[PDB]
Amino acid sequence: VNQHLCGSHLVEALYLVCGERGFFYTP
Amino acid sequence: FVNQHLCGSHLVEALYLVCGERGFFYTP
Amino acid sequence: VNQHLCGSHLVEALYLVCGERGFFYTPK
Amino acid sequence: VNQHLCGSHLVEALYLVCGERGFFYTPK
Amino acid sequence: FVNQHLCGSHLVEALYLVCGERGFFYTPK
Amino acid sequence: FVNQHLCGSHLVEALYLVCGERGFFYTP
Amino acid sequence: GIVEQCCTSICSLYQLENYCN
Amino acid sequence: GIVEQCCTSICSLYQLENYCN
Amino acid sequence: GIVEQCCTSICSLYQLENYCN
Amino acid sequence: GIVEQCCTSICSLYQLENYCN
Amino acid sequence: GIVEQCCTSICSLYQLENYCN
Amino acid sequence: GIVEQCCTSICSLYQLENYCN
Ligand SMILES: [Cl-]
Ligand SMILES: [Cl-]
Ligand SMILES: [Zn+2]
Ligand SMILES: [Zn+2]
Repeated sequence: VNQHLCGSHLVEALYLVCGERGFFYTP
Repeated sequence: FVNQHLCGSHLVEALYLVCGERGFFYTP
Repeated sequence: VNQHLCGSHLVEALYLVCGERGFFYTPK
Repeated sequence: VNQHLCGSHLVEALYLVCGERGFFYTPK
Repeated sequence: FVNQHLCGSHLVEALYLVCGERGFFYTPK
Repeated sequence: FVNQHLCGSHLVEALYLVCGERGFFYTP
Repeated sequence: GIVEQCCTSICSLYQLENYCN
Repeated sequence: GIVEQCCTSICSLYQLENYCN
Repeated sequence: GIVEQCCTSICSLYQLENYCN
Repeated sequence: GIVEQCCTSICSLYQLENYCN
Repeated sequence: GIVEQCCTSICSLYQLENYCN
Repeated sequence: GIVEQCCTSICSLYQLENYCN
């Protein structure tokens, strides 16, 4: 389950970092 | 306030869960 | 420890998935 | 959607607070 | 105020990722 | 590795709720 | 879009699902 | 319920603990 | 229990729904 | 403080960085 | 510190309170 | 992917930004 947990925190950080720009998440 | 910003944080977590192996593309 | 952290994401997933029914969290 | 968002934080909090006892969560 | 409590939880999350190994001391008041 | 960075994220969230108005000096 | 639809009023897993890839 | 008790004024640890099994 | 089934391998939404009330 | 600044308007990484140690 | 202590084994709330100001 | 990249070792916010739109 490690990878799945990491991705969850990774989207939260992209959301913060990327702002108005958004981001494509594509495992 | 910053209600949208806070909501959006939760929405992305929800897409991450719902969309699964598929991923998703976020933009406001 | 990995399981304790996983446990926190599970109850967030339950919260989203179960909607108006809700859920009873019992760990063991 | 303030109640939904607040509810997500409360299940995260119950998880920490209740530990292996669990909790029931029903949004009524 | 719960609105402030909720916003703080996100703020502590942000500062964790932004501050890296420097750390932070979260003060609301 | 990344596991510590993930745990630390959960710890700050826990210390925010546990410590209340006292706060906490997070220093990695 | 999402923000205006899902942050003004609640979206279930059902209407979040189409916003996927 | 907990939404009504805890989503306007902040619930303490003690108050939160009332909701555990 | 959920911890054993879902914190070892990834649970799908269908699998999570089983633990709903 | 951080609340007045960043709970009323969205703080950028740079504004938030101002509250690091 | 906290990491060394609370990311090896699970800390209880009372243990986590050790790290409050 | 970001996954292979940032779940194997820790990406900073500078590294993360490379993945924005
Ligand atoms: Cl985690
Ligand atoms: Cl929130
Ligand atoms: Zn986590
Ligand atoms: Zn929130």
